[PDB]
Amino acid sequence: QPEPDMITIFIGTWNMGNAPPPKKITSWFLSKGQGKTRDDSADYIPHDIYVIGTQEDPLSEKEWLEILKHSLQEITSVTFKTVAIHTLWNIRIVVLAKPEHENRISHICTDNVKTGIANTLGNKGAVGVSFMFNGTSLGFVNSHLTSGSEKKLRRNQNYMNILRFLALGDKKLSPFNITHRFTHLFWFGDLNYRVDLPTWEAETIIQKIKQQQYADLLSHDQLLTERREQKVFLHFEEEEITFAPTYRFERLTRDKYAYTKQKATGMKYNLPSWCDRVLWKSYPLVHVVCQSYGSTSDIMTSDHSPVFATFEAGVTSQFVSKNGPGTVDSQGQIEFLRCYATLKTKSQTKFYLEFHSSCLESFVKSQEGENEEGSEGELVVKFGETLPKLKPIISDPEYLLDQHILISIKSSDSDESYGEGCIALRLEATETQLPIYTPLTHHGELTGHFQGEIKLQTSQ
Ligand SMILES: c1ccc(NC[C@@H]2CCNC2)nc1
Repeated sequence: QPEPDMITIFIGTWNMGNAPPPKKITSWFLSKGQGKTRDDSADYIPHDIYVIGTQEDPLSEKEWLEILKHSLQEITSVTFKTVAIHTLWNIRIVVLAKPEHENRISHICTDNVKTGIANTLGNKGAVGVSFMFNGTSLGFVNSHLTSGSEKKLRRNQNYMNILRFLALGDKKLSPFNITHRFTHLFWFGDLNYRVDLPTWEAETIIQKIKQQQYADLLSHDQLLTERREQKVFLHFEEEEITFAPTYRFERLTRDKYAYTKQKATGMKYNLPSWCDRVLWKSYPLVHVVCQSYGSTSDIMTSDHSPVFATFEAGVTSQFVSKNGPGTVDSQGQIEFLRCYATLKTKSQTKFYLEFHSSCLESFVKSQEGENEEGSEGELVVKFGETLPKLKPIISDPEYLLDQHILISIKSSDSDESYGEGCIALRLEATETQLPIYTPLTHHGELTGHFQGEIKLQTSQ
């Protein structure tokens, strides 16, 4: 049986509003309702991996696992295997996979982050799961961020705390947060960003939703506007939204948005909003295609509607040669020419690089670069032709061209990363000098750039 080069992944996010689900939730897993929906001809085809994120989930892990597995069984006639389940308070993630994948999945990690201090520590945060699927790392984060139209800055702070402190993936990648540890990272949940229009406009907003005219509402969606201004989710993607706002509904119908201030809302308005979202970030030049993004219309136990997203995701096989793993393939090398880092830091320390990749036996430390002053104020750290020659474990170009190099630029004084980025080895040519580029981030904020040239030698 050949190993796959593609898999399909289902992502669901549902704020269940502390209520048990209805008896049938199959529309969710079938990507049926409003938005970008899945073709009827695919209904019997199982996804490879189903990742279910809930918020305000009132069920025990056992109760929810039984509903999920039963649902998938009814749709597909496949008994899914549980990869992982992790719950923080009422925030939960479930990962289910087809039984044929059981021995393709390894290195399963789970973690949680609690957001806020004192007052604000008590029910918001994130859960996550990572694992390897053959040669591909996959990470999944379900977050329930701070509620309320006037707390977008809190939400952005919650996001930064989650991507700093959630401990998933390979712990040897010590300079790197979850935004660099995975071939494919999916981040979803009740992100709680709102449509930021005046309260008085509530009935007008409802009118626009009934006409399926979302453009003037999405232009005021706080997640899109905060993303635009590089305040949150830098370098993440989201598929175009073509479904009605998923919050806040009257229960047991979808005919009514419940937006008016009530004692039960802390006297806050809940204008109709896209609270419930799926975003992703994949390494450069890896195949990832969103094939559905929408909301269900027939699941009405909560004041939110479930959201679905599905993806085609490129995967690679575990590689064994006569040489690596356990030695170098002398036929392989990665050389960096004319490289320099441009940093936003005001500090004056020396910097060195670390190169991390699963194509190396272990990470590689460079010599210190030479600091110069940029024309517009900046620190430029020059490496020239001084960077070490990297010695991959396998030289086969069908392996090596699928790999990536993670780069950290570190202070010599503190050994603290000032910036992290990623370079694809999916080059237009081998044995040829070609431009390379990555932005550098730290704690998910832009801190600079790394650019230069690469020269990759493979066995071909
Ligand atoms: C908010 C922020 C950005 C954005 N598109 C630009 C990205 C550039 C790389 N892919 C899309 N859209 C909304």
